[PDB]
Amino acid sequence: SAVIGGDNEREEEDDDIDAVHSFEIANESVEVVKKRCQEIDYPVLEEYDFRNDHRNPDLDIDLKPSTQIRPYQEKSLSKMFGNGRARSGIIVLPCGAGKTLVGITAACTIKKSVIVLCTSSVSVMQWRQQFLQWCTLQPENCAVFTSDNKEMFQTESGLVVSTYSMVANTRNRSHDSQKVMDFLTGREWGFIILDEVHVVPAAMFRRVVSTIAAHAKLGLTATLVREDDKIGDLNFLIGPKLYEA
DNA sequence: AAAAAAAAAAGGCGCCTATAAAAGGGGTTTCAATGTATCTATAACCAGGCATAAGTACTAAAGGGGGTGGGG
Repeated sequence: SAVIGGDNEREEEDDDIDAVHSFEIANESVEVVKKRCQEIDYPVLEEYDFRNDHRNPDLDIDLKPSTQIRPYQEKSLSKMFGNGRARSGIIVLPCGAGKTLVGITAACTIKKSVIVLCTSSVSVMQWRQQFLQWCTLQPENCAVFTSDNKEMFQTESGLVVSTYSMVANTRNRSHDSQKVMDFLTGREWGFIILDEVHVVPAAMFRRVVSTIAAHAKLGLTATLVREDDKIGDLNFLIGPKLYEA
């Protein structure tokens, strides 16, 4: 019959298509970590029919802010555009560079429910303000999902902003990872933005990505490489540096 | 009994009241509205005392990752 997919606890069950992913011996079903949901894009451009039981995106309005981009910023964005993950991957730029502008552009371009993963709450507030262009921070179009408050909303530069996570009963999206597709989490959001992606390689934080169906992934950072060389894992989950300056 | 001083009283003198009508000047004495220093009720002033709200630093906690040294 028609192809179908569904999300189960940070994994994607698959039916009617052997080609798309990998088969599970234990239970005859194609199963994959949530991160490899993107192969579904194969059906998209193709306009191949499938049923998407897996993704539960928060409803997202088609954003149309106007974001001006200097030339280098456009170049990086375009590199990112090629795969929006393999090509998006991570963008490395100096602090002055205006990576956030690129992020904003991707969010506008993508216009899907988005999750931003940041280290601190302050950065979260900062991002939240920028998100205002799509709809002001006061606007519903922006939300914050953390221990303090849990709001699950759509698109923006990232409609949802959350932190990497901490250790506690309640924490950031890492804790939440099964619950809602983010850079961190399960099946709510299509785009995952990692501000300061270098943090992501933490053994725990990395799960945020794996557990995520979110096809598009962007990591922003001044310095990609880690002393630990943990940075290597990013390519699979997030992507490798498609652009650097 | 007498002389003496002190007292009340008389008679006389002068001026007052009410009557009258009608030509120019200067006097003192009392009373009018419009103002200083001091008073009143008001309005407004400081400094000092107590209660509520905002910001502080403080201690307070738990959660973890990474690197170096020692032992097998």
